[PDB]
Amino acid sequence: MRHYEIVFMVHPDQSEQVPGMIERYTAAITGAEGKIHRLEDWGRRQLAYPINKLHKAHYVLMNVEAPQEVIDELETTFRFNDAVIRSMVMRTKHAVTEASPMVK
Amino acid sequence: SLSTEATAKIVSEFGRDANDTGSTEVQVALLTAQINHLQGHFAEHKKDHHSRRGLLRMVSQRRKLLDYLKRKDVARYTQLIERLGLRR
Amino acid sequence: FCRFTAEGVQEIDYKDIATLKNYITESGKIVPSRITGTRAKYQRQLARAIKRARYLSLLPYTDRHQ
Amino acid sequence: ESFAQLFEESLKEIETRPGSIVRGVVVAIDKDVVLVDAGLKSESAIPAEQFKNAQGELEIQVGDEVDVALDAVEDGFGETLLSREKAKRHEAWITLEKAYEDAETVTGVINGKVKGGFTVELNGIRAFLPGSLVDVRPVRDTLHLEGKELEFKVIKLDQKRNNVVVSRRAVIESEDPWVAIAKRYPEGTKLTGRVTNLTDYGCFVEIEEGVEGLVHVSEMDWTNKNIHPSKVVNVGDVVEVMVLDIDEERRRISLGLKQ
Amino acid sequence: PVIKVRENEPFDVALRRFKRSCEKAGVLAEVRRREFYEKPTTERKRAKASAVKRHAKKLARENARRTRLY
Amino acid sequence: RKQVSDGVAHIHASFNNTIVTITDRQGNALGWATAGGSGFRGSRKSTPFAAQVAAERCADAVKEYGIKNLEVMVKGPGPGRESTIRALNAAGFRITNITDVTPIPHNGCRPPKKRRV
RNA sequence: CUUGAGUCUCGUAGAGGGGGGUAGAAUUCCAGGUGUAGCGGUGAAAUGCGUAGAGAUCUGGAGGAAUACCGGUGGCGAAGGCGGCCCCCUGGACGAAGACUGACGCUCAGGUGCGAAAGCGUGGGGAGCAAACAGGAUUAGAUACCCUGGUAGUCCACGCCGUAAACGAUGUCGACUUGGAGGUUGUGCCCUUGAGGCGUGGCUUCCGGAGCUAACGCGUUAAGUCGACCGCCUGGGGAGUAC
Repeated sequence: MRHYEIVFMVHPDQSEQVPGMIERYTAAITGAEGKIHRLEDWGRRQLAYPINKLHKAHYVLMNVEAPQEVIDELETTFRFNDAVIRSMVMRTKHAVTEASPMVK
Repeated sequence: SLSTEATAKIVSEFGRDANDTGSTEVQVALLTAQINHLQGHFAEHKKDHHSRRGLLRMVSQRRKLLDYLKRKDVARYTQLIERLGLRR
Repeated sequence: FCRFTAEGVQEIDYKDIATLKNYITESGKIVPSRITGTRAKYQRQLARAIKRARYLSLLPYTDRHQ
Repeated sequence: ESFAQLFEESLKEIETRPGSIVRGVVVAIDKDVVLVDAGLKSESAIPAEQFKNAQGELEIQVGDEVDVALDAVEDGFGETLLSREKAKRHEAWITLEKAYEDAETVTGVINGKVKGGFTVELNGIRAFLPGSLVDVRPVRDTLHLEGKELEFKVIKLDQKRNNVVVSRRAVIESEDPWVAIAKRYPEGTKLTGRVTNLTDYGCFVEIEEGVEGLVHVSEMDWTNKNIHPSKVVNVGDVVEVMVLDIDEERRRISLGLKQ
Repeated sequence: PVIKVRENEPFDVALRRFKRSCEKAGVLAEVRRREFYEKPTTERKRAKASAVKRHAKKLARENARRTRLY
Repeated sequence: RKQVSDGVAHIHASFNNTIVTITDRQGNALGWATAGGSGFRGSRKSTPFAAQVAAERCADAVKEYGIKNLEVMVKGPGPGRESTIRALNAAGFRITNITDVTPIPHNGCRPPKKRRV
């Protein structure tokens, strides 16, 4: 429908919970016949500046071709979920399946 | 704007050839649909003045087209206005 | 002497942090298109990318802040 | 007729833009201005200093032929960029010749490293090379008789920015500038750079593959303020300069010359 | 303009470096600019005026240069 | 008083008056001095010399703490900026870092109106 | 009938508009730590804040407003105007080829809408700034300029107001007439042999030719050469006032 690109940052103490969260997110996307073109756990990462007093955080990239309702839902979930510190759902023109420059 | 598929559909229905697209009637239909679509938007967003300008322009264009149709060929115009449900 | 014209990139990536780092100051500021000689079209894109990065804590807003 | 059209495409065919075709005949000499005519719209105001060879006196009388250079047209009145750069292409060709047989042989004599590589001079010109290139091993030409005769065996060349470090003695043995701007960095790496334009606050020596250096007015000499850089150095000349400072961000490498 | 004195570096040199850094930053200038409120109009005017001046310097002067002084 | 080897010098350099404050690395102020305090008033205290002497005074004040290493944080625009740090150096601390810490907003609050003189 | 006008296809750049989120810097205040006599301010002072612990400095919190750098005689918009980042809704512009419609066009008195800032109404909000006001200076006086404070207001919602040097002091639309140097945004070909080479469109900054102009100047974005429609002027004041 519309090709979004999502990057969310999880609190580093909840790093072991991340995979489950990712799975959940994927599931929702799948539900509305939404494809998920790339998905990249960047892992624990040093922040350029300390958001909410903490210096590292766990970054997950995820590209999705989904309807906007589901995106909205995801956003809502993120906002209420306290594990995820920041998110940045961000539209894109194409599917962009090729890997990110920091993974490579 | 009007989605491509929708536009195509509109063209097919009103246009005689379906490849035509520029038929007066077809154009009018296209305009009308757009106007209808924008009504919903403008109910929500009453202060969106700039956008409303475009809508107004479109309406004017439609009116002009209708007028043109009327002088040329009355029956067709009548048919069109029955189809679309334009009071005038 | 623009890099992005020669590379022929379609869009500048906020994730490509290293690249960004060449166009950012020691103090964190985005470097002018006079100095870098970046093309105008690309420059804006680059700036946007940098901003995005800053939001994601990939790049810093400034050297001092903590 | 089409005689002229054909003559035009003929004359297009029998010239090219760079200093390649040795065509300008020296048609007036006066100190300090040489002048040629390579089939261009006007005659060059040549310096005398693009034409004296290795000890200071002139070498070419009337009728003699060197190509110059091009791609720059009309600053008001006149035609060229200097033929001496011409010469650089010839030097490049000889350096390239190495590739064929994997060994360019001339003479290279390198006494010392301004910036970590002995300086080698070939014919009139002198070039700077990275520190390893001067010696094959750890021999070091400091114990060799000063300004000794070998050749140059190439160690390293930078391929964009022109720095070539060459192999003295041991005959038996046989975007782009700004990401990795850490090569000439570390505090004081001396460079050989041609100055370009002196902007009454500066001199703008800039050689190392698409960068910009200043050497502004404060150093330049051992007088501060009364100096006026046009009096004190040159126009278009390869000099002693080193970095003293790099910002890889606001591309201002701030070189010096008082060293 | 964060700086660290290198091992066996003179004080004066360090100071100079710091100064240079500051200059590069344009921190002082920035401060000066934000001392008082500039009306938008005024800001616009300065920018355009400055631009005009620059243009004048570039072209008219160049034209003058073509002709010799004595 | 507990002696401390390393600390910070905060140099608040205004247009009218320089204030030097030596503190520990954590934030807790050890001593301070000012150009206004050093026996300079109006025209005099808005000068580099004044700033320097303030700095000197400050240094003197934190003698008992036994401070060898010192990082400097320079704030605001003023004469007392280079001079002050020089003075500090003279007074005989190993100057470790020289930081600028001027508060630059990213266009935030409206400044006061421009003076008509 | 297709050259004007419009429709369709694919892209393009954009501070165009409306709505909802969020980020970081800085100011202010609150609470607490450290610390000690000044701070602040000016031409110079004083009022003012300070030993009831200010200023400085560090930690934590609150809240509002605006978005450094990018940033440009850059961009978009009918004009007014529009500037962090993200999403949702949405208007226009331009190019590339085709395909279609077939004069459907231009202008417009009345009419209708949009229309900076200040201002008004009701309800919120209120950090900073600041008409009014107060004090301190300056001064012959100082109902000002400068300083210290400071309330409407600025901010948001929904209404009204309908004006500005609302300016390019230049109505809109179309056609035609030598050139140069740029900027920006497409697009066709070319060995992109390289940041290039040769074109071709849109918008745009400066200089200047003919011509025009009282001169200043304008000059393919005309103030030139013409056509279509509208608006407006008829000495200064009285007056854009009175009724």
